[PDB]
Amino acid sequence: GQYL
Amino acid sequence: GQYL
Amino acid sequence: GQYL
Amino acid sequence: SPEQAMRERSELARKGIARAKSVVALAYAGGVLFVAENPSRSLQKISELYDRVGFAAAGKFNEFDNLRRGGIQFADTRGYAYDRRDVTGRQLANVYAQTLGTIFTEQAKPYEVELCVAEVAHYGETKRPELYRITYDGSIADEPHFVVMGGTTEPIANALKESYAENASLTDALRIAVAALRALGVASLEVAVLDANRPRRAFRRITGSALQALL
Amino acid sequence: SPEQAMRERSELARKGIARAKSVVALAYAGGVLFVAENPSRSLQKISELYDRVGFAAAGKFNEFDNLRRGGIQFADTRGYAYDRRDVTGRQLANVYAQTLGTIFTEQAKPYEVELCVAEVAHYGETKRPELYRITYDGSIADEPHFVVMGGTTEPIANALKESYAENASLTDALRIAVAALRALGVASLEVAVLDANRPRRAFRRITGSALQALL
Amino acid sequence: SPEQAMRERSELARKGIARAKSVVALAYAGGVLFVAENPSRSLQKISELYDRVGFAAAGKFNEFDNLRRGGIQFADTRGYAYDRRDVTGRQLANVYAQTLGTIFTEQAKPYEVELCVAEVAHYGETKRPELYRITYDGSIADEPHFVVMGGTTEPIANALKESYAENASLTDALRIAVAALRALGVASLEVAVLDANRPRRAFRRITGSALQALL
Amino acid sequence: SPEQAMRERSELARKGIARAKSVVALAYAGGVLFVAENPSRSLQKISELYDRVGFAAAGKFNEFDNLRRGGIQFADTRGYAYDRRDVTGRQLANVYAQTLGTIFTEQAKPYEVELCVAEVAHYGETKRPELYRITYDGSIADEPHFVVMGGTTEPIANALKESYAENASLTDALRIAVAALRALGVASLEVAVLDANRPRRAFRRITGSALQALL
Amino acid sequence: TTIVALKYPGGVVMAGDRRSTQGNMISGRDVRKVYITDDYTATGIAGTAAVAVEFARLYAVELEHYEKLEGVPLTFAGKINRLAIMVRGNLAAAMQGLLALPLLAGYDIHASDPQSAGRIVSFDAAGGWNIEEEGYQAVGSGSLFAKSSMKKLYSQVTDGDSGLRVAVEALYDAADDDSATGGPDLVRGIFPTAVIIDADGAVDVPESRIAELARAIIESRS
Amino acid sequence: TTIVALKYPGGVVMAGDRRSTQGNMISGRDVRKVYITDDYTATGIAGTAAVAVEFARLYAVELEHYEKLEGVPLTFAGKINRLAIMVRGNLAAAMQGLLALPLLAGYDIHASDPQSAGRIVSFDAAGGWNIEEEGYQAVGSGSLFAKSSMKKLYSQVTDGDSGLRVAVEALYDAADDDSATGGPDLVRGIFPTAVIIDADGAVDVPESRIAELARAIIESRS
Amino acid sequence: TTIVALKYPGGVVMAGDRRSTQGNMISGRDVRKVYITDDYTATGIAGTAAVAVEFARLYAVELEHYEKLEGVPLTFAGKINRLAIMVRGNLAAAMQGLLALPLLAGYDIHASDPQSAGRIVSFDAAGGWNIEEEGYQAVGSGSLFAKSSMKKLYSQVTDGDSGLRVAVEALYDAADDDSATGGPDLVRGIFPTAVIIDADGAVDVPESRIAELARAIIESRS
Repeated sequence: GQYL
Repeated sequence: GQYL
Repeated sequence: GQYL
Repeated sequence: SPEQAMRERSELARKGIARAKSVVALAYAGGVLFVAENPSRSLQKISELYDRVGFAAAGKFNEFDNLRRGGIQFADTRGYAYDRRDVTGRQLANVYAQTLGTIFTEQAKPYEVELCVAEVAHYGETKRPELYRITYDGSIADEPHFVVMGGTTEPIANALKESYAENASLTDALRIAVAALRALGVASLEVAVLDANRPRRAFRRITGSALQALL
Repeated sequence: SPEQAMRERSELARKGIARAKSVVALAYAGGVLFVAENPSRSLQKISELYDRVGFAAAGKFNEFDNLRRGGIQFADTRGYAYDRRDVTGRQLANVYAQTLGTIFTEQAKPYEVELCVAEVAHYGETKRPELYRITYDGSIADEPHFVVMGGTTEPIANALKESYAENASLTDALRIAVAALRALGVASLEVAVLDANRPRRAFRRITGSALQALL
Repeated sequence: SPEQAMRERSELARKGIARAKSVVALAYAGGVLFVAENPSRSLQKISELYDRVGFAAAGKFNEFDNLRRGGIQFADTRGYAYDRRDVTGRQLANVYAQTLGTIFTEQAKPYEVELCVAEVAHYGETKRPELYRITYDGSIADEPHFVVMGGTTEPIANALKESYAENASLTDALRIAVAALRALGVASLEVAVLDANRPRRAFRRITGSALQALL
Repeated sequence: SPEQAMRERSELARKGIARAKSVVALAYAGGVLFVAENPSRSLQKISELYDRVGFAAAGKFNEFDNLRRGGIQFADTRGYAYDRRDVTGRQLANVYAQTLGTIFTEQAKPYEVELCVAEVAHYGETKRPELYRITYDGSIADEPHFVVMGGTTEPIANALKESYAENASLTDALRIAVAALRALGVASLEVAVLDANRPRRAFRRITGSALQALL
Repeated sequence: TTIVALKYPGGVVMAGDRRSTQGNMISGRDVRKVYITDDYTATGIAGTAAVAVEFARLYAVELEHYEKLEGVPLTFAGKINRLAIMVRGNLAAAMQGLLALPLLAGYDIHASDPQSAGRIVSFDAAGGWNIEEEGYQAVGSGSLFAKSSMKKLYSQVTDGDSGLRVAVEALYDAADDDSATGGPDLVRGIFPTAVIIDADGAVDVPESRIAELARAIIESRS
Repeated sequence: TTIVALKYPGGVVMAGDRRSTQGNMISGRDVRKVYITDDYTATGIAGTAAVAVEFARLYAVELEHYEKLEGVPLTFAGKINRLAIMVRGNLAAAMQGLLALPLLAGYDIHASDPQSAGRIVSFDAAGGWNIEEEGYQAVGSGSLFAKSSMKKLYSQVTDGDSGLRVAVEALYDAADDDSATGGPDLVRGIFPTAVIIDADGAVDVPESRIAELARAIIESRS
Repeated sequence: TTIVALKYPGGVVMAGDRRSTQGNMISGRDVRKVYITDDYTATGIAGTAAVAVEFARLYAVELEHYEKLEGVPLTFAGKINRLAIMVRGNLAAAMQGLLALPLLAGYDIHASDPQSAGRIVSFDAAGGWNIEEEGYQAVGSGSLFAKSSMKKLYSQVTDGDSGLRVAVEALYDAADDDSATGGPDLVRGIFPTAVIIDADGAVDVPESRIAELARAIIESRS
């Protein structure tokens, strides 16, 4: 998760 | 890629 | 190749 | 088959790169401008690497962040051994590419990252800003005007293609970059410059009230 | 089966060699001439190896580049242990072949590279230029006149077969080499010589305005 | 397939997180309040990490407990090398996430844990409490008001959404937190605070008769 | 099955041995004569091993060449420890066989090589030349008159069977050996002798104009 | 060698002489012994010239390295600690003769009162440090004469400029009573070097100002 | 031994004598102590002959090695640093008697003013270095006599040739007052060696020119 | 011990005495100190007998080993280098008393002029070497007397034989003035050993020739  |  |  | 597996890996990497925040870097009169779409206040995608060398990235934060650290590491030791003016954006751009290629070939998962290394001239000297883009496989490309990383790059790249102007001031280049990036709000914007006019450390963040006034 | 796998590996290597920029090396009056089709300004496919030994390559840049570095490494240490005039193009040509064969047998992917090691005589001595071609498997071939590497080698090799002339001057050999290479523009050309007339370091790049005047 | 396996792993982790006691952490006037549903008297899910940094967790006790220990370890050494006021909740929150991601990728079973790192300001200074939530994959989220971990988080999160009030006293925030947690009895409750008014060590448990009087 | 795999390995080795240049070694009045069909001027298939011990090989150059080096290595150290006259053709012939067998059993691909170790007597002593043939598996055979290695060995071995004469001079043995080898041109011939009349180092190449005059 | 440092209301000043000797022989007439290690700290080092320049360089590197990794400079306390650890590390070589002692001047941006945010810190060969609180410090062969001069002259310090003049004078007396410390060379035009740190950072005093102060002192004594 | 180096407008010159002794015994009448380490730097080394020739060789190798790897020579600053690190590395053996001190002359192509791009750099046994700015330097047993000669003769230096003559004379006085330094041997025809560096690189002065200058000096003193 | 070597037009000659002592006691009357290390080099070694014979043996092995691996002998420069590295390696033991010094004579086949392709090379205990150019060299306890003899006798050298006679005479004077060097023993018939190297390689001079030369010298002095 927490893609950026 | 970038074959040379 | 280069058999010898 | 191995070839099929390689194709699958490439597709996976492409997907990872695609689902990410977009970053742009472009040359302007005073140096280079990084403008990234970043909501968090602690996690950053733009960083100083050395005196005149900056760095932006897009993908998976822990990995691109890890490269950030590796790059910082190499420059300091090299400078100490020889000197500060010997570390160049070119050498750093090269190191990342080789490392990425070897790492991908021997590791399990490829780094879903896209890198941009930027360099400006030193104080009291004239030279054009250099932008390099390093992709996940190790490929490296020399960009004359601007780099766009992460997300859907086509619309932003085209909007920049129409709006770009060499020797644009800081405010104009900021307007162009935010506009092409929209293709937003004052909040959640990460903006920094490689100001060629600074004596030594060129990297400088532009945050808060000053940024609001500029925009 | 293992034999089938080996055949597949050979085919893959051949494909890798085929999709690449073409390089030529030929003997002329003043030594040896390297002419490569190279668009980038930073990435190079022709290099000094030792005082009178030059090197050209075609394939995957990171790998051929890596061999470049390994070759540079071996010569310096050897010279320090014994002497400069003891390192010869022959010994270097040999090292690459053995390394390549062992590496291919024990590694995962074969190096999609093709190498050419060149040597000229020392100052104030007479001897014919020597060209060796080392292929991806470890095979090494002794060439009397010219080597062509990477891409489609047949048309270039034939055009050179008709145009080649021993003891051609530098300008004539450059015209012949560019012409047979076309089978181009002033930009994106990497040209260097092993000038036999230099006192010690024979390798010398020919770039920019002088090259334009010559062509 | 690998993707399918990854999906299965995520589902397993989710199931592990779901079948667990619920913990809440919320900001109130004097700092941060941890209220967990805990029957045992020896096994604890809330802990001091450093002078002003607290820690709550939900999942598998041995693992979350193990992280607890690792976090304690890192802070002491860092403080000794530099200083106490240099260790921040942010650095610790970051370390756990990176470790968790790497560990999951290289290990066999993912840690069925959910973490919350809390920080308050030092003595005689004004600053808002910071709450971070770290999930099993390495994701980290910045929370302004409250974190809910483990079990069914929806009803508790909504009840808190209606009842939350900034600058609520200790008793009101305790009532709100126990009420939203019910969505209980004096026994089996683990309650602690990060009291911003303490001179150095801010963490302080609230147990027994005093707690009963408060409730 | 393992037995089937072993049979396949043997067949592969046989094929490798078959597609190669032919070498002959035969006894004559002054010692032993090596005559090989060799086009290259740099790559050699006949070599000095020690004062009175010579070596010829047929197969894959890098491997037979590698054995050449290993054999050179063992003799020098042994001589230094004990003495020059203690190293014999027999001990060397033995070492190669054991090494080959062990290597084949533990390695991936068998060495597609065929070896011939030759020895003559010292200065001022009488003793018959000894020829040993070591095959790829480790087998070793004691030959009284001549050894033929590589390619199609039957016609050459038979022609030698009719033409061989003990105590033939150097020119006659050269004619016999070239004739039976044909079953050629002055160029591409590698000829050397183990001249028993030399004081210490018996190995001696016969190249160029002198060879042409002889033939 | 001699390096003085003194606080003034609103800042700190740090000055050092220029001579470097080997025994009785004057070997360097223009060495710079006071470095700007960062935007709020300057460092003087007395002692073996090699060890000195190396200390200064490496410490500056380390301060800036942590700053780049963490996004915020260390507190003045952390800086003090790292310098102390370096000094403690050179102890074995200092017993062998390669001794180097640093004097660290800084301006704490986080201090409560800006008028007293100046900071002077002194070290011994064993890495222990001490935060000076009587307003001034010095290091080197002339340090005792310099301190005994500043004790009397220090009531005159009221701002940046008067503090600078007092620094230059203290150096003049150090050199006047010790031969290893060079005074202002009027013939070659070589004067002490000085760094001023206040709320706005650290700047080198340009040579002309030091030249005028030195000429004023020299004419006062004639 | 004695090796002098002096800047002249537009370049640098570096000369060295030829004698090598063991105690009172003259063992070498034609040693060459000044090497051309690269196209813009020459290096003289005084001290133990072995350590000297080794230093020169290895340093030349390293300069050229980095040049081949990176495609561009180091700056004059980097060169200074590497030489300094080598010198610092020999310190343990220098205390045991195997001391070797280098004097480095170079022509900075990147300097702003070409007329003052000349560079002279001196080292001690502990690796510290100093960029000379009074126009000349020397090393070896005769260095003091050579420097005291050049201090007086240096106003005569106006170009490459006058600078060369001043170099040869300084050597002549070194040898005149010290027995370990050889003067021009008129009998065997052995003269000091000299290297000139300017905008076009480094070239060895051919022997005839040094012979004529030496004969002019010798006749002047009679 | 004493080993002389001298060039003559077209070649080189190298001769050595036969005595080996322990203190005042004559322990060996027929030691051979000059070896033919290869077809174009001979090596004499003075000093500790063990270290000497070992040096000679191992060096010969190494020359020939590289020759077998590469298919071509080293150049005379490479040979000089390897010998020098061996000598430098024995330095620790040479300080402990096990000192061995080699003198290397060779005939360079690659030199331009055949008449001056002769080569003499001398080494010190620290591995440094020097290419002799005044035509002759010597090593050992009698080396000074031998050199002072050859300085006067050397104008007589015109070919291989006259050069040989001069060698034998130089040895005779070494022995005449030093007790550790043995002269020609007419009673037991033991004479110095000699090696001649020219365009055709290295050959040992057969004993009879040395016997006649020695008897001629001895009768000349009576």
